[PDB]
Amino acid sequence: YAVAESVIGKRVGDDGKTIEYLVKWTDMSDATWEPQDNVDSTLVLLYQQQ
Amino acid sequence: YAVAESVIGKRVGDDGKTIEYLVKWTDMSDATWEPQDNVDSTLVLLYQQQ
Amino acid sequence: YAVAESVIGKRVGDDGKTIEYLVKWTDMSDATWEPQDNVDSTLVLLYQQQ
Amino acid sequence: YAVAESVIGKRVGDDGKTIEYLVKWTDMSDATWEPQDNVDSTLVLLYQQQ
Amino acid sequence: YAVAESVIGKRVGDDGKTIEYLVKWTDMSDATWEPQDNVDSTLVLLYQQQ
Amino acid sequence: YAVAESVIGKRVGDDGKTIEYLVKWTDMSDATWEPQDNVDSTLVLLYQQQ
Amino acid sequence: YAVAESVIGKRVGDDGKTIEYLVKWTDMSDATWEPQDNVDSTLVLLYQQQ
Amino acid sequence: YAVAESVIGKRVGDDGKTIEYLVKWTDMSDATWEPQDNVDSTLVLLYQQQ
Ligand SMILES: [Mg+2]
Ligand SMILES: [Mg+2]
Ligand SMILES: [Mg+2]
Ligand SMILES: [Mg+2]
Repeated sequence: YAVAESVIGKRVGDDGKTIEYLVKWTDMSDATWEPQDNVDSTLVLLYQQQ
Repeated sequence: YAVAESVIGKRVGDDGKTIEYLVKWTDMSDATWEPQDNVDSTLVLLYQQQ
Repeated sequence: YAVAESVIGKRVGDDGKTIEYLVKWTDMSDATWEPQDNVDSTLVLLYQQQ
Repeated sequence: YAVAESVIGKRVGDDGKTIEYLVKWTDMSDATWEPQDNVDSTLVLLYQQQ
Repeated sequence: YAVAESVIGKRVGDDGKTIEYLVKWTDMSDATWEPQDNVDSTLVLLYQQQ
Repeated sequence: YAVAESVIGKRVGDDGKTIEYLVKWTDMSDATWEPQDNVDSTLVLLYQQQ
Repeated sequence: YAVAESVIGKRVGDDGKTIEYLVKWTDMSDATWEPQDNVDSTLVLLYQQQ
Repeated sequence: YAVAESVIGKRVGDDGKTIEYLVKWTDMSDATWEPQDNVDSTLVLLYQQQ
C-alpha cells in the first residue's frame, strides 16, 4: 500500500480521452512498521493531525 | 520526461566557454500515471496553482 | 543506526492486538560521518537546535 | 563533487578523540549539468540567493 | 506487496530468543503494473520459470 | 523513455478481466546521455549485442 | 550495520600517504529484519553458504 | 567522479548530427572511501582484476 505526496504532471491516456495525472509516491523503501512503543508520541501526534 | 526541482551548482563546460548549472531532478521512480478518478481533488488543485 | 522523519501509516499487527505505525526513515545512503572541521558551523548549529 | 543538506548525527571517531558529525548529502543521482539556456531564469535566481 | 531477493544478515531479536534474518527486498520504486500486451513475451516466459 | 529489466509479479486488473504483470524498470536516475566519444567502445559493443 | 558489495575505486587520502578504496555498500533501504518463519528456507540456505 | 556500468540506449543529439548513448552509472550513494585496512583483501583482489 502507498500514500501520495503530490501531483507533478498531466497528460492524456492511450485511449485518447481520459485525463491522467502524474502522481509522486512516498518511497516504501526506508519505511518500516514498528510497534506503538518504539515511536515517539510527537511523530504520532503529528500523524493524527495530517 | 522530467521536471526540475532546483539548481545546486554552477560550472564551466568542456568548451571552456559555456556556463552550466547543476539541475536536481525529481525522481521518476516512485511516480506513476493514474486516471483522474484515482487522485484526490486536493492534490490536483495544488498542481493547478503550481 | 537511524533517525525517524515522520509517521505515514497506522495498522494492526499480526497478533491482532498491537498497534503499529508506519515509520519513514532517513536514507543512510547519501550519508557519511565526517570530522568536525569538514562541516560548516551553521549546519552544526542547526543540528544543536533540532 | 557534492553539497551538504544538513547534520543528523554526532559521534566520537575511532581514535577515541575526534568529534564526527553525520552529514546528509544531496543525491548526485537525479542530477545533471545543463547549459544556461535549458534552465529557467527563476531556479537560477533562487540559486544565486542560496 | 513485495518479493524477496536474498538474505544478508542474521541476529537475535529483542525478546532475546527468536532468530531474525536481514531480508533484502526488491524496490517497489521503479516498478509498475502493466497490461499483458505492453510486455514482451520473453520477460513473461522468464517469469514463468522463476 | 524507459527499458524493462524483468517481470516480478502477476495479477488481475481493476476490470476483473485483464492480466497485469509487475514490471521492474531500470532507474533513469544514475543515467545520462553522453556523446559517442565519452563512452568506451566496449560498453557500446556490448549494447549492440543486447 | 552494513555489508560490502565490491570495490570500485582507489585513491590517496588527505594525509597524502594512506591508500583508500571506494567501497560500494548494499542499501539498507529495502531491507528489514524478519523472524525465521517468515523467510523461505532456500534464501537462508544460500546465506549460510555465502 | 563516477564509473560506468553499461549502455542502455542510443539516440541523436540536439544538433541533429552527433550520436549519444545512454549511460547507466553506479550510484555514488551507498559508496564511501575507506582506508586499506578496513577492506577485505578479497574485494580488493577482485578490483585489481576488474
Ligand atoms: Mg524505493
Ligand atoms: Mg530513480
Ligand atoms: Mg538507501
Ligand atoms: Mg544516488
